[PDB]
Amino acid sequence: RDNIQGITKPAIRRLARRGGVKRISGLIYEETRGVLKVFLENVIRDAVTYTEHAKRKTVTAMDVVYALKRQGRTLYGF
Amino acid sequence: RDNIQGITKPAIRRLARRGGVKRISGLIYEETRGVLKVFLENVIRDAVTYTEHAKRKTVTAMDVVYALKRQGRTLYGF
Amino acid sequence: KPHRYRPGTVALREIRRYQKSTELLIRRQPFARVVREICLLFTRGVDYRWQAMALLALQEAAEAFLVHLLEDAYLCSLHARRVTLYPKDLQLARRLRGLQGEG
Amino acid sequence: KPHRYRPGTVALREIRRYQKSTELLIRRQPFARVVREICLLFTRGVDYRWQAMALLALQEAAEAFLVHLLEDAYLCSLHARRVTLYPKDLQLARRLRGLQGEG
Amino acid sequence: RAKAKTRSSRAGLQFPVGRVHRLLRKGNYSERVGAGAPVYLAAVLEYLTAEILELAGNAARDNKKTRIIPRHLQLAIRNDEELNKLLGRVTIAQGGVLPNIQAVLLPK
Amino acid sequence: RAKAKTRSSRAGLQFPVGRVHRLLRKGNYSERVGAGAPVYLAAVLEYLTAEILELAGNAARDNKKTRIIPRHLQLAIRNDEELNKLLGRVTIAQGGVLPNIQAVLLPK
Amino acid sequence: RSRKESYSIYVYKVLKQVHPDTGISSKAMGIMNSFVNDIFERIAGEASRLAHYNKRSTITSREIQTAVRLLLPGELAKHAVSEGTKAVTKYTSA
Amino acid sequence: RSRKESYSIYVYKVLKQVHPDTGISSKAMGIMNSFVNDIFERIAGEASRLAHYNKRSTITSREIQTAVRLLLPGELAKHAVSEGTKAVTKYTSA
Amino acid sequence: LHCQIKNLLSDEIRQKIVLPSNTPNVRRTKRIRLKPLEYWRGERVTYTLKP
Amino acid sequence: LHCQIKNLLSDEIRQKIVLPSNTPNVRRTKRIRLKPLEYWRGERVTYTLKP
DNA sequence: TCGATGTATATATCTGACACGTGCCTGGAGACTAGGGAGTAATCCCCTTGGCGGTTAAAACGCGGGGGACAGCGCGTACGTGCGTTTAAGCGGTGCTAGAGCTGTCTACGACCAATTGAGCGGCCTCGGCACCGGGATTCTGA
DNA sequence: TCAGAATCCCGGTGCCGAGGCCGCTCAATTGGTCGTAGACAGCTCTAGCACCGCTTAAACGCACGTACGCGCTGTCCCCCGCGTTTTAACCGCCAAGGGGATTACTCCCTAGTCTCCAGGCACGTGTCAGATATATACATCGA
Repeated sequence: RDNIQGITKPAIRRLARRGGVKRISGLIYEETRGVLKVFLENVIRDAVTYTEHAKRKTVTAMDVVYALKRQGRTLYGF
Repeated sequence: RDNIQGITKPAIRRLARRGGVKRISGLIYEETRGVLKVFLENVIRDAVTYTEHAKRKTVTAMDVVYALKRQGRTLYGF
Repeated sequence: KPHRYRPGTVALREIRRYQKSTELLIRRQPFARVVREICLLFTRGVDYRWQAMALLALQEAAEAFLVHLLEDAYLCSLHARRVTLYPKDLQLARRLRGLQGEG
Repeated sequence: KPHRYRPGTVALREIRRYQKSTELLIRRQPFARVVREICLLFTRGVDYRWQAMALLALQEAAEAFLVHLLEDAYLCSLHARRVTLYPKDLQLARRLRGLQGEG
Repeated sequence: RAKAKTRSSRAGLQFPVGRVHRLLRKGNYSERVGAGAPVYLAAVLEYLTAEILELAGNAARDNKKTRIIPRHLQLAIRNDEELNKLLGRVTIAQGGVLPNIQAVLLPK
Repeated sequence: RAKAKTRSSRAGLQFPVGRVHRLLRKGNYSERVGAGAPVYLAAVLEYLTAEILELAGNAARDNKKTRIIPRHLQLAIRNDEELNKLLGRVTIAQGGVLPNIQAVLLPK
Repeated sequence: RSRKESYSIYVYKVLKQVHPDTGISSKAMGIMNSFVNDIFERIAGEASRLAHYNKRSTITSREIQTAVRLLLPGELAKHAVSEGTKAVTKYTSA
Repeated sequence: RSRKESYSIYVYKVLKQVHPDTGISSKAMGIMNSFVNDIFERIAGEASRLAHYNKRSTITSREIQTAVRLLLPGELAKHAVSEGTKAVTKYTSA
Repeated sequence: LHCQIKNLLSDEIRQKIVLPSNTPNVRRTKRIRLKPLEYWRGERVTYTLKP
Repeated sequence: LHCQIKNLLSDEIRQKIVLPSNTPNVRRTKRIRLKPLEYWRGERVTYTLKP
């Protein structure tokens, strides 16, 4: 019932076959979870400070684009 | 003479030993030359564009730092 | 007598399918749950008004970042001349990402 | 009847030397000539003056950049479990650099 | 009073110039903005958008789509070498990835 | 009139809040730069300079030298978490590379 | 009843200068709006640090020209300087 | 011979404030001056972006709080923000 | 100026460099169009420079 | 505040984390000092946060 | 395992790039507008609930076999290396000169003013791509 | 090699963002002006930009030699794959209610202006650190 376990291994396999991989070890199903978790921590830790400076109890997509720009991987469309 | 071979092979060898290489194939003596050449052609064009904007007929140590800082690999002490 | 296909090869059919379909690949609700976990982890337990279109923006961004690093790891493992994949390949590619993957 | 010792091991002494020393590793005059070879290629042939401080700074930047990418290539080849080095290792490492060394 | 005119039409262009000069002088980049700056901006921006839309339409005509999907923009960006260098650190929402397969994964 | 007393001495610190506010005037970051913000900048720069020079002096003591050559600076910034994360894009003039060997390289 | 601004009509016009026959999605429109805003602020930041580097409070077309020379790769700069110089010779007629 | 700008007196002052016993090379002096100039311009650019994002044309300490929380990683930023709050409570008392 | 006709022939001397076609009332820039051009081993501008 | 004494003990529970020593008239910050901490498999701040 | 043997880790001294003195300003400290920023504020509008119920598109499990992955060994190879001439380059100094910085002094030129006007938000509406559904074309896999 | 099962066009069909489309009213835009940033002149030191000898670390080189990568069982194991069986997220949808972008207002408290004035900033000198001798534990290969 862990929230981190909500990322399912066929969806992990879905992104894997999006990346186009022949075979995968089963070990990766938590390693990708940890990588995604620390990346989400990296962007959310800045996004909450962004909306904290905005002094609102919301989180807009502009804040996420600013957080990705501060991470250095800027995003379009929003 | 041809001057592209000025960056000689034991310079690459001692740079490898500072990088900590046990053994190295001999083909690298031109591959390092190529990657150093394209790195130089990256930085020096922007540097001379900087000096050109100053209309300066010399190259100044601040300008190359501005070029690499724009390139994203910054350097202090100059 | 029934008989079915070789391993790997019909998964490449799904690979060619997914490289043609540009949609999201993560179920929205577990992803929203797991990021609400992190904002509870940073807002001293309180929750914030998560804008719904911002959620799918972050969903797509994390998906693109993850498939990028994934194929990077598969490329380094194929440089190691083995057709499958290991977490050590991801570990090397994470290490050979620089601080771009860390901010 | 003189006797010999093993290869490679004393090169590690040179590794420990060059890690302890922080000076340059490239000769001044050939590097100056090859870097004055490029303003021929960019300033329409008519060359420019320089600064010797600028020469030292570009020297240090090129040395640090090259040694960093070099040890990156060495460790990525060591991921392939072979202690020696090949230029294809550098091809992977520069390929798994992203848009950083090239802008 | 003399009849005025838009300075973009005096430049004969389609991107606005008074608007982007308002963007510049209040966007707080420097203090003094010369008159020749935002016309040069509008010129290079019109060229860049014409470039990306020309490649986008050349992508979209292959799938016979009248409207332009973000997948078309993604394929046009990552298919051209030049603008991909400009947009290396940029990603696209719902753009997907290219058809890009390693060589030796295919069998005999 | 008044007695000679600077704002940084009124701050009781060792970094010039007037010169910093002069930079914020000239550097074109806002049209109005507030009161306490250059105070905050001089404060955090004082702290960060303390952070680098503490480990710098520690490395210089461990190599027993009067002045600090930037080898100590390079060894100091690359022996923590945050400053290495702060200065990932930064290289050092005459700082060299760390003593750093791999595990498989050691024979027996 | 709030007023914002964007470039979507300008994107629609420059669509007609290349493709007078095709349509456009709004997702692509937001991509384009983000794109022009990003490249605008990027080149403006480069121009600001450039003018800071030569102690000039003024910014002319020369600064933008050197900025797109240093920032844009390849023949994009070659066509961009021709576009800009042609546009300023067009505008300086009046 | 007109004027040159550095922070070298302040670098030496904070050096003796932390270590009254040792010295510094001029190479390290230039390293430190360039370091604090880079850190200052980076945090000032982030502060300008931040004040741009909520249309506060002023910039006060409150932008700097979120700015140094944004740029500096973790407990480094924690000690820095406590240092800055302590200094502004010192200054606002005076 | 006219060197795009020369540089295209200088690029024909074999590899995948998309020549821009010609259609009226379109923008249709004279920017020469390239292969995706993998960079870690690719070619460079050695023949599109003006002497 | 005083949690640095607790967080140091929270980190003492088989790792190389340099606690800062104590000497008068020096700055000697309370900034916790770390191993170089390889990042791709490293630990994180899971126990130096205020609940 | 014990021993020669080329290291580098001590040690004495002997010059030469640095840190405090020092006039000297030129950039920093007091007084006071005024007009953007904090604060209130009610108000519509998205979003977070908890629900439905269908549902189906996904997760778990077993087999299953097949096809990679170390594994180690056989073994030609090519780079390591250290002596042996060799070279050129980083040394010293030496005009020198063209070009980087410093004032000067005008002169074109961007902010800061009234006043229209057109263009981008706001329903709106065909409406036509187009997502979607049935159906009939293609191309992997053993016998 | 080729049924046969999995996929790529092909015609139809509701449908719902969407691209003009009308209104509209808030910033561009003309005029002009006014201090003023800088363009240009010109002058003056100065740092590469060439020169000369010198001497010393590099440059093949090669002779063993040794790791090292094809390759081959091999084996085993683990993992597509695939069918079956749960199963739970997803999708309209009600509703709700409540926080949050307002605009409106309404003070308040930080940039300019001016006037003193003094701590950073270009010039000198006694150094500790690089440099040069012993010497020495000390790793590194014989058998």
